Amino acid sequence: QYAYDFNPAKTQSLQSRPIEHNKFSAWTGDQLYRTSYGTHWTSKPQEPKTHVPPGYAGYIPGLKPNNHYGASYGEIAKNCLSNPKVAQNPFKLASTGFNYQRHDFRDPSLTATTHKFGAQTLLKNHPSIDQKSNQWQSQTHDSFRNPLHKPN
Amino acid sequence: MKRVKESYFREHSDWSDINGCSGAKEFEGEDLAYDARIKYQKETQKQWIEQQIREKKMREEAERNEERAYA
Amino acid sequence: FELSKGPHSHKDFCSTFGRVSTSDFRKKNTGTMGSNKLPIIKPFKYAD
Amino acid sequence: MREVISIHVGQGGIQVGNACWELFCLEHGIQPDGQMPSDDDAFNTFFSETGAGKHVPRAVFLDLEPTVIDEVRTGTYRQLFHPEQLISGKEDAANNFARGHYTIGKEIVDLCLDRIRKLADNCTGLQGFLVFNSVGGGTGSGLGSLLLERLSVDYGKKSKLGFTIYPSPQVSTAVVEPYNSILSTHSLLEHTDVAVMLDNEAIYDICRRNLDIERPTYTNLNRLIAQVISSLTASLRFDGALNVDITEFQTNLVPYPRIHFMLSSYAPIISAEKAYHEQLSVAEITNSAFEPANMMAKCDPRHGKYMACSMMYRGDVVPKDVNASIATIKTKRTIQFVDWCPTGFKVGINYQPPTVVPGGDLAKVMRAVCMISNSTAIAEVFSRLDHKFDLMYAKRAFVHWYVGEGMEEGEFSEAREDLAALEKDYEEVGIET
Amino acid sequence: YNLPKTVPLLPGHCFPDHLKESHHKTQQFTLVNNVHCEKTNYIEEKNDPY
Amino acid sequence: MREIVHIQGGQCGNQIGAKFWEVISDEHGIDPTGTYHGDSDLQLERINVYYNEATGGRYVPRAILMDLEPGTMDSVRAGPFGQLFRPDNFVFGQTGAGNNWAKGHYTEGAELIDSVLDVVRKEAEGCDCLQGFQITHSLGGGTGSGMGTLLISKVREEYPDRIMETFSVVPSPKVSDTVVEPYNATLSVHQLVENADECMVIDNEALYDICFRTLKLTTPTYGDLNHLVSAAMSGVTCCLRFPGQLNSDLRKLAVNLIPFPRLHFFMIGFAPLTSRGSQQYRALTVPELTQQMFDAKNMMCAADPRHGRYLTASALFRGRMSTKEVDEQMLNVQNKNSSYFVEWIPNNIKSSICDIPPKGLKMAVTFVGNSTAIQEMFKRVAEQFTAMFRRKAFLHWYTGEGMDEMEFTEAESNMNDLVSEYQQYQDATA
Amino acid sequence: MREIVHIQGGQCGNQIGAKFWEVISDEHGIDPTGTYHGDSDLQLERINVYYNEATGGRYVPRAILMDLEPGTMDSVRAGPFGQLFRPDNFVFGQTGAGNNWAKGHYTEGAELIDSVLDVVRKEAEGCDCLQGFQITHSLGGGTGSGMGTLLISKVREEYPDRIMETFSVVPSPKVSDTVVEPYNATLSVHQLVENADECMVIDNEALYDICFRTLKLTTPTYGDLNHLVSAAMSGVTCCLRFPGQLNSDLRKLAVNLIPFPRLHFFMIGFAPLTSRGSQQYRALTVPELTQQMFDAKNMMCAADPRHGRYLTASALFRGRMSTKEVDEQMLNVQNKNSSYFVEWIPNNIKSSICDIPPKGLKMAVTFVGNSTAIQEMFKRVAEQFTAMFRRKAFLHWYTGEGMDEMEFTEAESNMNDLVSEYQQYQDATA
Ligand SMILES: Nc1nc2c(ncn2[C@@H]2O[C@H](COP(=O)(O)OP(=O)(O)OP(=O)(O)O)[C@@H](O)[C@H]2O)c(=O)[nH]1
Ligand SMILES: Nc1nc2c(ncn2[C@@H]2O[C@H](COP(=O)(O)OP(=O)(O)O)[C@@H](O)[C@H]2O)c(=O)[nH]1
Ligand SMILES: Nc1nc2c(ncn2[C@@H]2O[C@H](COP(=O)(O)OP(=O)(O)O)[C@@H](O)[C@H]2O)c(=O)[nH]1
Ligand SMILES: [Mg+2]
Repeated sequence: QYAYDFNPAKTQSLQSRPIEHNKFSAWTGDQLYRTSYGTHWTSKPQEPKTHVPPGYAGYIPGLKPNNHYGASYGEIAKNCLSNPKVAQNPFKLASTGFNYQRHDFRDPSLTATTHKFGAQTLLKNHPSIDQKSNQWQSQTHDSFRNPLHKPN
Repeated sequence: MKRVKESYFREHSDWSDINGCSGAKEFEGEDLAYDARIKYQKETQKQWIEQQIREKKMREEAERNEERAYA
Repeated sequence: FELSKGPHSHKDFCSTFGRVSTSDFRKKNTGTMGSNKLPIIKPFKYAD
Repeated sequence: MREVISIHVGQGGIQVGNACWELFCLEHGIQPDGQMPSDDDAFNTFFSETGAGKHVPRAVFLDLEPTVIDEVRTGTYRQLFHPEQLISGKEDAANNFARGHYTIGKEIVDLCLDRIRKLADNCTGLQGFLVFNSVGGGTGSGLGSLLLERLSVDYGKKSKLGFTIYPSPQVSTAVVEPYNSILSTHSLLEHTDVAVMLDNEAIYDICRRNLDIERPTYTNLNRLIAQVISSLTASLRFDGALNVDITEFQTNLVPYPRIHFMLSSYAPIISAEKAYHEQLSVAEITNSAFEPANMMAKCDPRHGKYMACSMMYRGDVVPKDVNASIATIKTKRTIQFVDWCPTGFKVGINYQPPTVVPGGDLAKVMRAVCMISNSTAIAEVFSRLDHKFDLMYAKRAFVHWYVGEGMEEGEFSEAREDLAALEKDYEEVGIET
Repeated sequence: YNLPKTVPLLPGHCFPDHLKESHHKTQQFTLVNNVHCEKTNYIEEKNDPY
Repeated sequence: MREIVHIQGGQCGNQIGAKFWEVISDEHGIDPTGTYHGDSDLQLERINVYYNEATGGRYVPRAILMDLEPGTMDSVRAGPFGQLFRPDNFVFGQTGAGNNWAKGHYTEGAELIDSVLDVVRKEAEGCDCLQGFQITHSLGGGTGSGMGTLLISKVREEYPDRIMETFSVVPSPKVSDTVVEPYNATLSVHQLVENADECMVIDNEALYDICFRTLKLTTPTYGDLNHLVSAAMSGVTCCLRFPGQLNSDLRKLAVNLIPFPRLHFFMIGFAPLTSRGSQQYRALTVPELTQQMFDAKNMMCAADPRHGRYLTASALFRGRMSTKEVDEQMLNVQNKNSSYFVEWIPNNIKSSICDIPPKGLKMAVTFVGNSTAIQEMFKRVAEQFTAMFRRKAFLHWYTGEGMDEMEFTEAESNMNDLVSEYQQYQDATA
Repeated sequence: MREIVHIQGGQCGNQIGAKFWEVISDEHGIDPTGTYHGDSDLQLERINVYYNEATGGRYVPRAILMDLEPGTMDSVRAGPFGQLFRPDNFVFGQTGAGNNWAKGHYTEGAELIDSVLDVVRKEAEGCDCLQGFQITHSLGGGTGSGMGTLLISKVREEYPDRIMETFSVVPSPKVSDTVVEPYNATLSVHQLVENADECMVIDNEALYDICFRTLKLTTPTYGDLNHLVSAAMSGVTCCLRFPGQLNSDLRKLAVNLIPFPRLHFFMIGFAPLTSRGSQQYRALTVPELTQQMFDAKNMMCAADPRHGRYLTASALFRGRMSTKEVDEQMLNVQNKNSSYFVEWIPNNIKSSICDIPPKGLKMAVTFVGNSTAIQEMFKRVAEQFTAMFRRKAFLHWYTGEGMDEMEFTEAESNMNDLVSEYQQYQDATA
């Protein structure tokens, strides 16, 4: 009838089977998942924190750079956590470093020492229009969030 | 602490239930419910194993999923 | 207290990563598989 | 009216108190946020009403390494505990008992005692303190010693219990832990009312043999110790036909003031794959409790005499079956009691069935037994730790790490002597008249 | 019935033949500087825009 | 459980292992890419005996290949089923052997064997509960008969409790394959006799005779010879891997087979074997199998067993048969030929049964025998050695790297003595 | 809390840091522009340990680059991740040391070191709670091996309670890159033994051997070598930055690894490392991790470990695993090799677990082993130093900046005494 064949079930080579593609993170659905808690109630990575109790210690981002004025520690933490930024890429650089030459490092005046000046103004990380009085900012009447609302 | 239950399974009796019992004729310690009681409880007890078996089996399958992904 | 062990045991000096002449060889029957000779007789107790 | 205060120090103490407090909340029906869902004063032993809704535990957490405490306050139980009773330092003692007893613990002991005062003044019928500590760790041992010595004079006759976790005979984590273990033992000998042995190897063997889990983790152990504590303490917050308290331990299990180290056992511990495929009768569970391989401490009771046994049954057990089992235990020859103890059994019975935690391993059974034995076989672990300590102390290894932190060089000598005196007392008591 | 679709190997069924067009032996195993090393055949892919 | 690791050396060992491994892979239903594709559940219960585990659920053999020249392993890697073995399991030199026992045992093997020792010892500590080692080599070559024997000795001083088996291809002079074969043969046997727990001898002349007369096929090849000996290899250990009425592992075989420690040489055979033109006339039954096993020509050794008396023998059956037929046929053959069995032991035959037959067959059987007739090979090789050593021919090659004639004298004396006590038991009476 | 600052000097140290900061930025999800891009909350919780925060939401490493010549700094600035470092942190001379220990430790380094000491003092005072300092440098070069060590001494005798860790690239003699290596290596070790809390020795030859034998990649380079060193560097402090079953910081490792004050020279190792031809075949389990960790060829030093007895060992695991397997495997490897573990300190291995593995893997192992086998490197260095110093070769060059040979004699006597007393404990018995 016929001779002897080697491969059963006609398994095609992983060599020529399709092409590689972007599921590098196939296993890292839970790679940044603690187990001190975790695996006690949940099995999926914890959502980012929004509130912290007093004396939380490690590095709430907002506080140190721009000195936050007189307000409760938890209040400041909640504000500077719920604020935007602290994430998302406008430049779209990767954390690995393979994408370093996608974006050229530019700092958006013409310095000229021929006759006068040449000091150049400061960088665009300082306030405008927001100049407003402290008694004004601190002293408003009721048009705030309700301190004790929490709908049930 | 307190002694609320005379025995684990049954509470105290209502005053109407204890009508005589001045003479040692009714003790209530004779059950008349023991065999049916154990027969009933064993069934719910097998049920606890039954549910626990699916819980453990699902946990094991979830564990195996991770190795499948990492491969 | 003793825990006498027979065939395999678990203690070794040179198990995993130990290892760092033409004149010398095995003479006649030093090998374990040779030496067709038996030990000496003991009356023995049994009954205990 | 009756309360007990929990003290947790060290990474082991924190990671076991976590499982203990999860189990307590689940048993009393308290949601993780601290309030009864959205749809009885027995909780009062462990918790206290704030008046408006939620309940705050009567416990304190201590550490010098902020990672664990930060992890707690980031977890889901963040709203449960009071924000300022989870005391965390800045620098870890780094397995050094001298650092935790003379250098850095003294700046945190004052805050801890202040919190203990602010917590104890609230209670009115204070039963006692429980303490959890890893004995083989620097900060754990040092801070445990400091708190026990401070409390012994601050409160006096109040009962204190210690659930110490001694190093295993052959497998362990650190290499310097015998020094800390011996020093802490010297400290606790004259300062704790009750000590319970909880070495890891015995629990490892129990889990491997019975749970049929080939790759267990610290969480399973913590769940087992939590279950043991709950079984011990259920007699103050549940009704029972025959009740026992904390004060009903030093009155039944302590033949002499120096002898207060006991070792525990639990039954039944069966995986749900074969859990109820046997009848789980009171006789067989109480026999498995006394079986030597079941003991929660890596010791063989067959090598010594029995001093006293306290057994707590919970569930659907009945006193007549308890006595019937006791008769068989006394009849059995493999186990023998000391000469001067005609009867050595104290029995407590409770009606609350054990509760099961989701994601757990054990099966929720109608009947369970937890056994605490004081026996003369305990000397073996002390003997082997003694050998391990003297082996290194012969050549003065690692001695500089303790001399340079303010500890006098001869402090080792009297700890060694006190261990020797402990074997003195134990082997002297163990002989017949 | 279910007859075997192919030959099952037995002491008298393999029937090897050595009549090929050309017999050449490929040098796969390489020892350099007292270190064993191999050619990476059966592992090469071709190209992609990644 | 009670798994065995495989190690092979030389061209002979490499080819034999290459054939044996594809035989085992076919038996266990493993594809050339290492992924199981079998149908029955029993094929996966005891798979850890010969195969390890990898990520992705694939299997790799626990085999080690050693050589002084990478030519043989280079040829075998490109063959079918060549992707199962691992590159770290290959160890190779760069100088060759030159068919010199001293070269392969004192100067290059001595400095090369460290790596292969590391590999095999790593595998041994990796496996859960080791059962023993099996070797495949030929004594007529340099690298094999030197380095394999040295490795045997070394692993013996390290694992004295484990079992050791060798498949030894002794040279018969009619197939004169190497002029300097007597030196290598006598030294190799001398070294082997005090270390190897079991040895089974294979003769190329016997294989040639089997292929010519039994299979009756025109053009046999070394592939066919290797496949025969590989079937013989798998037959002895089938019982350890598959269930049966009576379990029997190599330790039990040794215990029931060798009476005295200095007699651990066996001669083997396999059944059934039929030609294409004689499979339609032969019936397949236990009497046929038991008739074919004891046939003198069917034996896989040049020795003629009817010239001597069987000391002990053993049979390993495969398939579903009846202990009725097994035992009654064995008693029948032991009773009708009483002259060919030594008198001071009755029931000198061990029998074992495994219920899984080889693929494509109903019943099979493997015969292994310790009989006093193998002394013919030893006597003949001894007379060859002494005749060609009387004139000190070829001796300078061995002497040039430190060896001395006193070791030659001791080895030949040991072999002669072994012949003496091995023969004196033939005439022993009760 | 308990954060550390980075100081690096010489071209070797600069190249090490160039990849160390790269891998740390990858681990914490920081772009080349310094903006946070982390994917979970973990990459941001403890980021203050290595990174300072700046207005505008950007991050700056707390690193100090310190050197006598600007070529390597100006080259490393232009590479990827080269914009992170603050321009003020660069301190550089204009001449260089010319591989003179004298030039790099007395005449120009001491003059330049005022500014770098000022900036290090500023950085240390700015951060709230110090943990210690870590340095990377090579001992075969003048400017590094002198001026880095002078800074080591100055920093130590200001902050004796803070821990000091050093990664020293000691020069193997088989592949020598500078002919005056023994002189400045001896002069550097003499100063290092008196002030460094932990010294971790790294051998270029050992890295070369690892790159050939394990990865089996054809053309490795200094980039891959630096990346290996950086991975080993991060494996030590990973558990300081991530939560785990058992936290273990630098002070804990120091307490648990050095029995005596002068024995603080460590050999490290990283696992798993496998060739891409074998990445699909090895199965990641704790037994494989520990087997590769304790392998002799996997050590980052030319000192062969099995020439002596391990004084102490430490293992740091990264990933989520059962403490069962870690502890039982460690006990097994300790029991199976009782010959190579000193017996008067039982249970001489410490272990730690961290929950966050390196990106792209589930399990990783970092090993630090204090063993007596490292005395070979000191013996060889001393032999070369005394052979070269007996004829006063190259000696006028060091004596031409005020140095005298009595310092050479003092340093060589110090190393000789260290070797003698370090071997003293090898043969000690109970
Ligand atoms: N059963 C159990 N044992 C633990 C646990 N945590 C720590 N241990 C034991 O504690 C010993 C080390 O001490 P740790 O508790 O980890 O640390 P510490 O007590 O806080 O002391 P430091 O390390 O100096 O901070 C280990 O050998 C463990 O056996 C735990 O959660 N469960
Ligand atoms: N049965 C069998 N015998 C072989 C094979 N290859 C070689 N031989 C025999 O081995 C002898 C030569 O052995 P040799 O190659 O020198 O062994 P080596 O030195 O270890 O490589 C010859 O007599 C051959 O008959 C084989 O594949 N099968
Ligand atoms: N690992 C590693 N070693 C290096 C590198 N560059 C140089 N080396 C080693 O450093 C030694 C020479 O050091 P040298 O340049 O004199 O150091 P310097 O005096 O501080 O500039 C050589 O032996 C090299 O092996 C590198 O990029 N990586
Ligand atoms: Mg700790």
